[PDB]
Amino acid sequence: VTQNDGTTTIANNLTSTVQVFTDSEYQLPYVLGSAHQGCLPPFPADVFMVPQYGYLTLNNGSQAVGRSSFYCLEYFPSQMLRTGNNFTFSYTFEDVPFHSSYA
Amino acid sequence: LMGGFGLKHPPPQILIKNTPVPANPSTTFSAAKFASFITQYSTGQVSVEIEWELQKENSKRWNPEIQYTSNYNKSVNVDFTVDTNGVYSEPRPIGTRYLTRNL
Repeated sequence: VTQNDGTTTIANNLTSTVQVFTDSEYQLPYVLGSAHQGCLPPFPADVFMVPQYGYLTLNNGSQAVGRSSFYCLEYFPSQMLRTGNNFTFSYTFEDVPFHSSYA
Repeated sequence: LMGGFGLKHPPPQILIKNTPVPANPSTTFSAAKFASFITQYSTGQVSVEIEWELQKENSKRWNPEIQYTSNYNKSVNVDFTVDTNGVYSEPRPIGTRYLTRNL
C-alpha cells in the first residue's frame, strides 16, 4: 500500500514472501487452549483478519521474575512462500474417548 | 508425599546377620538354650550401581536459564568439602528444579 497525501493505492508486490511454520514439537506457549476471537468465521462468505500472537509469563506485580522466558519465534525453521507456493501439513490425533452426546 | 518414585515392586531389602557362634558349652548336657556367645562383628565393602535414564532438554527459550552455581566469594570452608578436622558437611539443600519448561 502506498500513501501520498491521501488516495493510497494498492499495487501487487510479486517478489515479497510470507513465511509460515508449524512447531509440532510444542516448544512455544500454547495460546489456542482458551476461548478467543479471530477464529475462522462461521459463514464461508466472510473474510477474516489473522490475529496477533503474544504470550504471558511469570511475574511479580508488573515487573518480571528472572524465571520468565522470552521466546523469539524467528529462531525456528520456517518455510517461506512467494506467490505460487502452497504450504500443507498433516496431523493425526491420539486416541481420545468419545464425546458423549447422549443424555 | 516426601518425594521420589512410587514403586509397586521396590528394590528388595537386603538383610544381613552374623551367624552366632556358641562359647564353651559345659560338658554335662543341659536343655536350656545358649545364653553366651563369642562377641564378634563383621565388615567389608558394599557396591551399589544404578542405571538412570534421562530426558534430554530440548527447548527454544532465547534468554539464558537459571543454573545451580556455587558462589565465587572467598570463604573459610569451601562448600561440599571436608573441614580442617575431616568432617564432611553439606551446606544447603539442593532442589532439582531449575530448568524451565513452558506450562
